[PDB]
Amino acid sequence: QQPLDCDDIYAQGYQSDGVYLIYPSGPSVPVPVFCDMTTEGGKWTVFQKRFNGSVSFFRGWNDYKLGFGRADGEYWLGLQNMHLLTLKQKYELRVDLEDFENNTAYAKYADFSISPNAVSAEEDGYTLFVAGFEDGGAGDSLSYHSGQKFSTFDRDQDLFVQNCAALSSGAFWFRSCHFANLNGFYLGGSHLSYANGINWAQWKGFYYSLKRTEMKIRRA
Amino acid sequence: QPLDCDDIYAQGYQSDGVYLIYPSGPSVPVPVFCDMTTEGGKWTVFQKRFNGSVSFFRGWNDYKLGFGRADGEYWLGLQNMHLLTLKQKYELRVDLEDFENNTAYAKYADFSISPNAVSAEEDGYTLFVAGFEDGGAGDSLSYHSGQKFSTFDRDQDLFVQNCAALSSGAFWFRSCHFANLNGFYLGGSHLSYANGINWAQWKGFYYSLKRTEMKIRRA
Amino acid sequence: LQQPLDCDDIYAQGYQSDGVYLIYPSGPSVPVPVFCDMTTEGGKWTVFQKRFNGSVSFFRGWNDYKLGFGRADGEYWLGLQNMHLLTLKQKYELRVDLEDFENNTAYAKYADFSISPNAVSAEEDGYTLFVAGFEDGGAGDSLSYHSGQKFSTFDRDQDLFVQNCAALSSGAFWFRSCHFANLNGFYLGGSHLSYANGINWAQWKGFYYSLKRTEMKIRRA
Amino acid sequence: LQQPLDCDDIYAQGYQSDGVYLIYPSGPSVPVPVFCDMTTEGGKWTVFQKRFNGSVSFFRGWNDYKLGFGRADGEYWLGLQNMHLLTLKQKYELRVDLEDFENNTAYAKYADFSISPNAVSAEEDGYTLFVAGFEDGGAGDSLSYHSGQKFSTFDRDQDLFVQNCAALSSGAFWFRSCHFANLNGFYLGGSHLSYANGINWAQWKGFYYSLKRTEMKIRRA
Amino acid sequence: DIQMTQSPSSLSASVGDRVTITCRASKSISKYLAWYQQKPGKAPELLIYSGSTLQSGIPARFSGSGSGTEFTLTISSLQSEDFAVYYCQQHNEYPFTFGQGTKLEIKRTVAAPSVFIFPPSDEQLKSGTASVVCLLNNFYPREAKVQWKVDNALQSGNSQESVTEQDSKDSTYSLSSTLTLSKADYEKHKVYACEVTHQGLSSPVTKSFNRGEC
Amino acid sequence: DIQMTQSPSSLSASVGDRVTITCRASKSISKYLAWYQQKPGKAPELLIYSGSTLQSGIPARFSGSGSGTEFTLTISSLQSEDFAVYYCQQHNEYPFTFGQGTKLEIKRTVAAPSVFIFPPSDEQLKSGTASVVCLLNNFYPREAKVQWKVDNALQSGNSQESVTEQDSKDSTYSLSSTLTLSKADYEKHKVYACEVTHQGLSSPVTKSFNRGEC
Amino acid sequence: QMQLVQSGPEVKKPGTSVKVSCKASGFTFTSYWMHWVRQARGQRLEWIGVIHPNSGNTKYNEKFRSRVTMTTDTSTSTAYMELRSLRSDDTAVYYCAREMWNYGNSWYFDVWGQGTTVTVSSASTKGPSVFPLAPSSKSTSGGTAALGCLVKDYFPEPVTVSWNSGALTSGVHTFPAVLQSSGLYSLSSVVTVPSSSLGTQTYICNVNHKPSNTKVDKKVEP
Amino acid sequence: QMQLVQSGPEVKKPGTSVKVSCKASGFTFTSYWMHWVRQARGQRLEWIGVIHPNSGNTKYNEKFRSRVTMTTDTSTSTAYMELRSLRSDDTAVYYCAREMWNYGNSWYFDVWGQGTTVTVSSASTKGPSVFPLAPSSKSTSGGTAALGCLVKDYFPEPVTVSWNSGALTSGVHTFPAVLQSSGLYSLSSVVTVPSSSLGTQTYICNVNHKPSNTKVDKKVEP
Ligand SMILES: [Ca+2]
Ligand SMILES: [Ca+2]
Ligand SMILES: [Ca+2]
Ligand SMILES: [Ca+2]
Repeated sequence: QQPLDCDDIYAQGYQSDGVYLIYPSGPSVPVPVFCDMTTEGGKWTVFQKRFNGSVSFFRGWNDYKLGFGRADGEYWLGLQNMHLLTLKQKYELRVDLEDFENNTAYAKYADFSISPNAVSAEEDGYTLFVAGFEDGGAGDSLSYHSGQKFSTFDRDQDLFVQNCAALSSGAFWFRSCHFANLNGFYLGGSHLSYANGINWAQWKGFYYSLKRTEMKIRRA
Repeated sequence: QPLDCDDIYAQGYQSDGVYLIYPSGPSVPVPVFCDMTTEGGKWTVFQKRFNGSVSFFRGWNDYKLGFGRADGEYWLGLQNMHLLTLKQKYELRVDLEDFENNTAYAKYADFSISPNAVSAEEDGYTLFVAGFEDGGAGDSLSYHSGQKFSTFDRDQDLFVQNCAALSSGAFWFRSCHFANLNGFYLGGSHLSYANGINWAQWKGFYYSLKRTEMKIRRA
Repeated sequence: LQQPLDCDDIYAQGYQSDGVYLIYPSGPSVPVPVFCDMTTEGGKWTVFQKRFNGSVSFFRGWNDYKLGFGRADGEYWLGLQNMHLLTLKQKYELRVDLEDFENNTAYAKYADFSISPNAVSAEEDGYTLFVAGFEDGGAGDSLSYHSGQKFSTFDRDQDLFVQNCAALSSGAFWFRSCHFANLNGFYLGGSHLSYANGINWAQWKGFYYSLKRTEMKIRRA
Repeated sequence: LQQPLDCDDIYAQGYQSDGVYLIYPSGPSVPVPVFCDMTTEGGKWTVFQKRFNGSVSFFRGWNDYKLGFGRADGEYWLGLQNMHLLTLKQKYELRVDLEDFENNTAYAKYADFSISPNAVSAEEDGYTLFVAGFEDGGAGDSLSYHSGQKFSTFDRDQDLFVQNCAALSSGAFWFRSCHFANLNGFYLGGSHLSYANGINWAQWKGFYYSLKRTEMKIRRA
Repeated sequence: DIQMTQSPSSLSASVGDRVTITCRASKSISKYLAWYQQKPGKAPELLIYSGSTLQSGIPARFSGSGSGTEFTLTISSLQSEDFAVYYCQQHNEYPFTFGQGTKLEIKRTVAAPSVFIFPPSDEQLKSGTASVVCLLNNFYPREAKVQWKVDNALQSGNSQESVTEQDSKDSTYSLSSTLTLSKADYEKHKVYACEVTHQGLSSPVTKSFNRGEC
Repeated sequence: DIQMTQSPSSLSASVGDRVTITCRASKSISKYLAWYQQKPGKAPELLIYSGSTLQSGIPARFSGSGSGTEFTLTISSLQSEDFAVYYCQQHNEYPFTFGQGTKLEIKRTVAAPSVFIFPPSDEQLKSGTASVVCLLNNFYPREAKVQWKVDNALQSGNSQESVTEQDSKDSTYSLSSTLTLSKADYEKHKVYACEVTHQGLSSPVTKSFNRGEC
Repeated sequence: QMQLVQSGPEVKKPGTSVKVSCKASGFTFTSYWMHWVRQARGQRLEWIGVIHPNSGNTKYNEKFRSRVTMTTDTSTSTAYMELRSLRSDDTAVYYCAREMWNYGNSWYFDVWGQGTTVTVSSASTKGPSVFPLAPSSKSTSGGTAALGCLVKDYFPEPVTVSWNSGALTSGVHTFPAVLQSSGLYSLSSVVTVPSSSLGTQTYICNVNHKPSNTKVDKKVEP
Repeated sequence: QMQLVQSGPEVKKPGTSVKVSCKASGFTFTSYWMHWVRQARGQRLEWIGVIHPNSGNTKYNEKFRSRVTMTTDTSTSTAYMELRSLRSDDTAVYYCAREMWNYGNSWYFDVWGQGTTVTVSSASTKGPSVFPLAPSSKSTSGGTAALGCLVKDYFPEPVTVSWNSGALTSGVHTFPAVLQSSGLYSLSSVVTVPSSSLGTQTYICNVNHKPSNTKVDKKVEP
């Protein structure tokens, strides 16, 4: 029997947070992910990790579809994989953030899906959907992004005449432009340029680049 | 894994809504809406229209892989449709509604996309429908049986012109359609000829329906 | 819940009427229909090639010949990839059955038959044809000349000829300098004064005669 | 029923004669044939690399090395993608077995072996090689120098060297500044005056000696 | 919502005869209907389904037809196994209604009831209650009526009756009517009588006695 | 790590009343807390979880709220089944702490204790040990205090008491205090008395006896 | 063989809850839908609801929602149905039935249990009082007279009546019991015998009421 | 139905080990986590640890590591808990409880066993000594007097007291036993009776100590 998400791994009998194999496509091929079985009861599947700044997240539309990085350190699970999970089960979002002043923050969203109930994710541009927002330390930036297709310097889907993905040095479900750019350039602290680093607008504004970043997912 | 939605009935789910089925294989699912209510249920829907928001004047690629939202209007995709009809025998039902609060339908005993074809692409995904049981609407699809699926990208019709372009939609066109359930959502009567969502035998060529959905069930 | 991957399994399933059947060469995910000749020489024949009407054109591209094309009812070509999946997992025997426009029949059998056997990738190896010991029927031995040759089309020239023998022959085959058998040539319907471009079996009716019917059959070892 | 994805499964199926076998690393859809060494050290070895005749040229591109190339009978390379599927879902042990032209044999074992372990995509990670604890056989430890290095070809230079170490070495390998083991180098057949461009295992016969036979084997944990 | 009303409420026919039962629908129900056969003290058994299709193992003589609002179940030639209660089910929509039930009984020769009246025992009268019983033994058809008369005064609301099912050997029913009064009320009056009306009789029979006649 | 302290330690209320219990956290515990209802000599049953969500089958009158350090459990209108001990669990972190326990008892009319003193039986005194018993029968509230006096000298460390749970019929408690001394110690002194302090009394009652008085 | 084994009968007071079990054998329990139907005596069958064991999804009749709840134990292949607040009219026989599959409407029940007679009433368990129905010279029609026993005032069902410890069966007619307004049941059992045999032969009816554990033998004289 | 059947009580000497069983029925045992909790009398419940049957992974409370070890037998659907070195304060009731799954924090226990009362003490099993608590005219308040029995010095729990072979129940109050400093338990049982009925009615308390097989009947007089 195969665990397709990481809440299954909780049921399999594994509760130590680490790298694990889950089968979102099928029993043919797994894909490794890191799971945070500790935070708020555990069962978190992580589709986004950043901390060293070593891995560059200014990648193309193809890398963000298939995913890139190491499940150990910084990585991105991949938009296709994420859509496979959100397509077959209802999921909850949690993002956990940290600055360079030894402070932590987070934000939770009850519903989370990538292009939900879409017969083809490509055609729909892998839209992001987030519903009811429960506040943690940080504010609510993602509710601004709900309903927006994922954009890169390869594929501009944003509502802006310019290429907001190119101006922001990252990839996100951009609108006129982001309130959250968790794939921006790791400028490591404050920066005089506008809205191009790993920024959570509602927590540390547009001129502050976080130190650590990770976006977690759990079953409904 | 349930490859169709009649399997889902056996899985233990009977509320009509969005569901995942594995027509290709356990690797990748595709969501569909299932009508577990109509005539006992177990209907797999590969076609939905009502709001008019989603435009069905799309290309051959969108119609091969499918496009739209399983919640509202959508098209399941010709390839997926072929995987179902290839490995099981299926029954067809189409349900229609006008702007006068009237309902109609038509049933066809056998239904298949490119049956006994080694490759659906080469055959152009021919439509085959056999014995027809009459509901509210007449029989328009029997005229279309044996015709390849055509788009403004790919003209397969028997007409010198591009009947897909003239009809503002995609369908298994002949000289030209008697049913253009992917035509432009003109919402009522229209003075243009046979370019809206038209069922010729029910409301003619100058009337665009309000709702439309094509349902499929096991044998 | 048990799947027949070839048509000799269908014989074991309990079906002996020759017709259209579903077999799973890839896997239980997706089948591909074929026509089976359960009558000829004990039956259990899987047909990867049928021609008789001349309606379907076999001058197709490399992609159409890889994926397969046609109707399992009438004329068709099963597809080079499918053929490679069968011969990869089981040992198979070949029989080709031919007919001219004079109400005469002929055939030729080959003990071993495989497409790119023991090849980790068929594309890299070009789907080489291999045929071994030949048992004579009505026609002669044309295919032994072709053994070891990659499959060639006007898209992809693999032949040993400076020219594109697939282009000169108006068909697709495992060409060498050029064919002795072009069972995918143009259906010229009888005799033709042009050289070696129709459905031709050299050893039976020469290069200037185009057959009426053609089908290439396969059975387990 | 489940499909045998490696060759230790085949041992359990009931086959112990070393030869060509089909295993399904991707899934039941498509198999890939491989040669299994059911004889050496109890057997159950899956071979992803064979060389001896010198016929097959291993100076190939990144695409051929991803998908695999060659004949499971003779010399071949299984393909990095397949290799990644095996190491992704099971823990594996490495053995490389070598022979020179002086009727001498040698080998080296590595307890753990993985291609791009815990990588969400093997392509992006360049199919990094990881090998751990080394048990000494005839040859020394050359692969430990290579662990953590992406696979490099004359198509894709991933090595840490300003030059193209894959190009200078006439082969493909997980190159660093440059190899201590180039088991895909050019088959120079004995001693050679050129530097580190033949099938070379540095610690056994140095950089100026090209081995005669070579095969890299994999078995479950 | 979607009531089901069967007809006839009770039907009597002999072996070998052609019999027809009808189920009616309040609203349009489409092709889909099913029939059941319930033997006494047994679970219902399914016969026809989706209006006209019979279940495997059911004899060929069973057949169903109809569509829309009206449906019918017919049997070519009855057999001893066929006598039971038949139920009609809704089947099309999900409220799921059932039919009123149709009694299919065997038809014999008309037979009148042998009537006996039983006074209250002296043991009962000590307790403070009096029960008068009226028996109608071995009679056919089932339809019968009993009227209690005390001092030639009709009685109502104090009498209950019970009917045995059709006998196995002679196919005749039997009826028992109990008139329950108190000791004091029983002693105030003198003449007690049960008046039997039945098809095999022209005018009602009266079996009577007088209190303390012995 | 993560102590849980419940308040009040004991609460007394009647049927139909609105009752509230509070669980306190030493450190911030977040949204997650759960409550249980333990009947006497039974396994705990779970009521609320994750702070505010109730388990299936639990009556609607149970409801939970709170977040952070303070939490509350409230019942709209009590019922006879609701009287039990309630426990609050930590739930957020994995050391996993529990609440001190809150007794919810029924409130009746205040009743003073009927006091009886029982000397040691002659059988006991032969063995070499003497036990003096003081019974406080049928009294409410549960809070009561017993002080032993031998020759008008307070005693401590040699007396143990036990309290029955709340009675089912009249909802009154009962207490039994046993003063255990040796044979020799019992004979040295003369007057023995247990002094009862209770809310229903103004000053403590004293029941006493003399060795060999009766 | 394909069989459904229901729980035994239960007698409940009004307002209480009853829990009926239904165990499956002879078929994979998780594959087929399970229906619950009740048959009030001499009345129309009522469809309670549906449940699938594998998924646990339920669909109830509108009028029974909030009162009935269905569960399934997959390990024991058992289906449960529980009616929470009971009502005197709920006295009926409850069946569990399996919905076959059949490439279309389905929604018809091919395999049934065998009934769980549920009786709901505020009456308490009480034993019967047996009274003879003596024969007389006036109740003699020719050579055949009739006699019987009146089993009056007992709760709950059932009571068993036999004549001469079962030695006499020909001519016997034990009638269905009636529920009187007092909440207690009452029946009568009679038998026809030759009027000539009244003098020598002794007739005894044997009444047994297991719910209250009462065995009674009553002799009849004229 | 969903049930967890724990082991009965055990009496252990200090320093020894005890092994507690907990068998599951009504649910697939391999799917849910199993928790172990102890409830010292009138004190805070302590969570021992957790174990999953399918994987066998365990997570213990920090203070009990090295002392407690958990195992599971998958074939018999049983979960085991064993505390290696015992201590006089470990006397408590030990429960096994199932963690439901619920799409989030979970980690709350919806299904419990029914207790394994574990007693640890250096005392040896001893039978009781019953002593009468005679009524007197001085302990008489109006027309109602009290009498009782003193069940002193016995080990281990439990002892059962009944008056007149259970025929007398109204007015009885059997108090919870107390653990004396000697390591043995002691309780008392009393009953209020009319002071007038002392002359005619006889009062006998029936003490039964099954661990030592002691049945005692003691009469009380003024
Ligand atoms: Ca733009
Ligand atoms: Ca055209
Ligand atoms: Ca060429
Ligand atoms: Ca380089």
